[PDB]
Amino acid sequence: TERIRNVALRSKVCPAETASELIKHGDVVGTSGFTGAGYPKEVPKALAQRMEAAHDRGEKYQISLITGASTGPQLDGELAKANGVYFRSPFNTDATMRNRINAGETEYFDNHLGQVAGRAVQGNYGKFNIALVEATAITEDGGIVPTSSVGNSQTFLNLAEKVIIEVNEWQNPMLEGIHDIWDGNVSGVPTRDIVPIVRADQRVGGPVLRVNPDKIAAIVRTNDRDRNAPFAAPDETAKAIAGYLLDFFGHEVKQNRLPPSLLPLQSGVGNVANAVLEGLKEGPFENLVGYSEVIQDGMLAMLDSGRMRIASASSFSLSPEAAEEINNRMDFFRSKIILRQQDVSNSPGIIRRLGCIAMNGMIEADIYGNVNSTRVMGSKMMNGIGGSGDFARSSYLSIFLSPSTAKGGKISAIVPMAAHVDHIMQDAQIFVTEQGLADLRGLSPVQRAREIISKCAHPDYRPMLQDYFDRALKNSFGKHTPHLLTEALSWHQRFIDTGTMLPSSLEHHHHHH
Amino acid sequence: TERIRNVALRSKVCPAETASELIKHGDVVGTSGFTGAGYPKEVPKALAQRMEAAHDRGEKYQISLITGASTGPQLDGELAKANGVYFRSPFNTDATMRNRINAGETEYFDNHLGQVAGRAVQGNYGKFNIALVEATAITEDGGIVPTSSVGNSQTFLNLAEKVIIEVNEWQNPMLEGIHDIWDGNVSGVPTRDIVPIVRADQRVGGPVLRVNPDKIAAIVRTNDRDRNAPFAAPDETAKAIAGYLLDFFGHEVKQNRLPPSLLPLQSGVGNVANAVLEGLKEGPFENLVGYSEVIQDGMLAMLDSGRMRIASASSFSLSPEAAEEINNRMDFFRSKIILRQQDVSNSPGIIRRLGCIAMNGMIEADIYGNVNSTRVMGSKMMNGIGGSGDFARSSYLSIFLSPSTAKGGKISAIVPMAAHVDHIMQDAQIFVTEQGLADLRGLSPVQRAREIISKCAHPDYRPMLQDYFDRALKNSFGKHTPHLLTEALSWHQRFIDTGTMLPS
Ligand SMILES: [Cl-]
Ligand SMILES: [Cl-]
Ligand SMILES: [Cl-]
Ligand SMILES: [Cl-]
Repeated sequence: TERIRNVALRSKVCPAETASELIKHGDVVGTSGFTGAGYPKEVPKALAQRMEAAHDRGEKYQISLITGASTGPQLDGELAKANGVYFRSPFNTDATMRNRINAGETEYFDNHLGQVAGRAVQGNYGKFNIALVEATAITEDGGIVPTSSVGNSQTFLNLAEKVIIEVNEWQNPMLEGIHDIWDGNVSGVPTRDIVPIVRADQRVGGPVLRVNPDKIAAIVRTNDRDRNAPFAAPDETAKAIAGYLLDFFGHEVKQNRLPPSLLPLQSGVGNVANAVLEGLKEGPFENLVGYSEVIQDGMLAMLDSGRMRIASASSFSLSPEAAEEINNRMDFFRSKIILRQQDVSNSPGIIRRLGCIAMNGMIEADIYGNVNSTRVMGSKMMNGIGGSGDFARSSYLSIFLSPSTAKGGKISAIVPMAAHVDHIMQDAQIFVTEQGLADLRGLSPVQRAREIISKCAHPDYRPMLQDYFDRALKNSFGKHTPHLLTEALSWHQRFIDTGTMLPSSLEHHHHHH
Repeated sequence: TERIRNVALRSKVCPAETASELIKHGDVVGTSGFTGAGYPKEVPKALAQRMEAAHDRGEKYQISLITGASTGPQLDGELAKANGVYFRSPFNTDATMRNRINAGETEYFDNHLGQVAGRAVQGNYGKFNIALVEATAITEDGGIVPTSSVGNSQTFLNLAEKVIIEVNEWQNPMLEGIHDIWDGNVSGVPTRDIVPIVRADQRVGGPVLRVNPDKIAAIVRTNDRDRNAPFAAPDETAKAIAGYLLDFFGHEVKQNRLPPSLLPLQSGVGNVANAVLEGLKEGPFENLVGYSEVIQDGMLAMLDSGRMRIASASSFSLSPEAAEEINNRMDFFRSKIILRQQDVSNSPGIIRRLGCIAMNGMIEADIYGNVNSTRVMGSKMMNGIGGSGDFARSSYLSIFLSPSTAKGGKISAIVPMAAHVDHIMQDAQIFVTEQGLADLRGLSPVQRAREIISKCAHPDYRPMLQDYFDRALKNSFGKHTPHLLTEALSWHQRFIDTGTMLPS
């Protein structure tokens, strides 16, 4: 059946190559795309080819690329291969784009996801020349039905001088109705509207993105798949982490500090999250609710069983198998899922009101429970802060989960001092590794260190951590948050120099004695 | 006139010593008090005396002390002298207590001020045994009229098993009516209520704290003074900082990025804030609105001149001179000021909705614009994060302001790497020192560094910072946020070793 139900707009249909010509060197381009879902695909591929051709002739051709969050090979990948992006925000997971960022070839700033729309409207990224948005369909009155994510698309459509729509027949038609797009002032000029969400299953808007049809310069018919990353199977480390967390939830319930239905749940993606979702499926809890950035594989089963009653997100983050499950049963799942603008899914006011439980990953934390989510050795970007700050700070409970080591034991995830900080002590209450769980509620920094070192640190590193702390307590400038500035970042430099944080027995180390 | 207007509650009046005996070793005690205003005074003194005697006899006697924010010598001071506090939260500025904290003798955690109530209700500090709250009066129906701050007092009254009220005759009776206490669920069990505030001047509650009178175990008649802010005027450094900020506001308005009346304003206390407020009083922006934590001298002056229409806060921080002024004209100022619960003044949902402009101080920032608000050399507590994070992250514009150096030039306020981080890059858009203003909007870390180093750093330190950055760009593990880990914290260590960040 016809996906473009507004007859007039059919006249704007053209090839991807032609559409890409609308995008000029220097342009600021806002696109759909969040957790590898719903980003434009064919126009960026064509743009990349033309960029490379220009470069080969000594002609400059680069854009500023602002997204919802991560995209995929067709967008971040192709443009990065072409060296076609001078600035990128707010969140990337493509390896080639990451390499451009870490080489300084692409300037990058990872804004809190829930804040991106507001900062865009304030003009922080400049004037938007293009909005490039993937659609499932265009309605009779010209509404744009998003695909597998909402992200920042409404904001980009509002701001952009010209609009290009990719109508993707790969995307299931029955996605129409799953989205909730509000015309309220969430990220516009103050005073903003109250975002009146008081339950995770509440709809406040309608099913379509709105745009003046006169701004639509091109529509491209496509048929291409999202990036449905392979299911990250939980390993025994992930299962141990989930076990400690689930035991903790169980205890909170028995102490009446959580209801038996817990509270609305947010989790980052990865095998730890997968392990947690598997544990919840088998746990004693009931009537669970998701209020998160993403819909993950493990939710589909819980929505199917009835263990989870509703899941709110801005995007899908599904494996190929889960994507197939939801496509064959979209009629059912559409009734169980709400996809929102990311400035709503990640709204601090709503997150706090609902009392979300935030569960996020990390690169490392220091002994005082400051968390690095982004910068390896302090300087090399991984993905970005994403919505981890939106959720950590606003949550009823902020939980960080990670293996206690990385790189086959050569890195400790618990260090004397984080090489970069994304989440301060005040934004992290519970830490979980395969070694155990640290409950830091109501503790001073020194008390936090005692819990993190004892419960979370790996046996290969705990004595080294204890030694640093003990000597810091004796010698630190102040004793409120003891540090030895001469060696605080020395484990990181040891890794840089030698490829491991484990000390050689060929030199003196205080913990060896 | 009689301050205890509920006739029956008069029967609960007793001496401070007797009231202090209600407080036991190990107790969690929640008190009034914020920015040196409205904390209990006489019961803590009596408690401290008894604690010292107990200790001398070999008896343990310590409490957990949870407040709104800072208190004064009668509370933090006396209890610290007595070594009587095992845990303290969320914000202290008393020197004796600070010394206890920095010696490891009192455990301390500086929670975001707007979150303290919610964390207390969740049980993070444990069961509240006592609420000790200063009052201006008790009304005929048993309402508790707060004094010079609201803070967390309503939450502590809700939570505590037993309540002690200090009714202080020193406090102006005309304070009654200035407070706005909401009966809704801001910091209680989820799902919380929507707070219907959509304008800074909107009152949504009543003038009194509510408490079950059966929980009132003692009422103590007191007569003692709050602390005052300094009178001292801002110097040329603070004035230069204010100048850059005011010029910035002007340009924003001209570019239609701010309304002619700006947006609701928040500022921390200090010389720089005073300079900004003084600048605003004689400035071109009319019909200003304050939505802040505190009412300070300059804030008062603008309400007077009409340049500011209304000021919302949780507390007062006034010089003796300004206190005299407001106390002589309370009827007027009462109509211009709203004192709210700190979980409302500091609510991120409200702050973002209103689009506040946040203006905060700092100990230091690094070249990438991460800000340390709290910990000198990374380990020695100054005051605490306070509400700076509540506001910085939620604000329409987050601005940080500071002299570019301290200790007669021996410390640089701009460093290669902050020794402790309270505000991440994402939470700081604008930096101002007496050297100039760095606008970091839309910039990558390397771009941020160029601006901070060139605009904000003192000339004595700028070449050193540029040298660090240039060498980091060449030799850093990654180039997205270049660092040299061997020397990132070396300026701090140099200060520790030699008393200055300047090389020999
Ligand atoms: Cl809201
Ligand atoms: Cl806490
Ligand atoms: Cl609200
Ligand atoms: Cl920005």
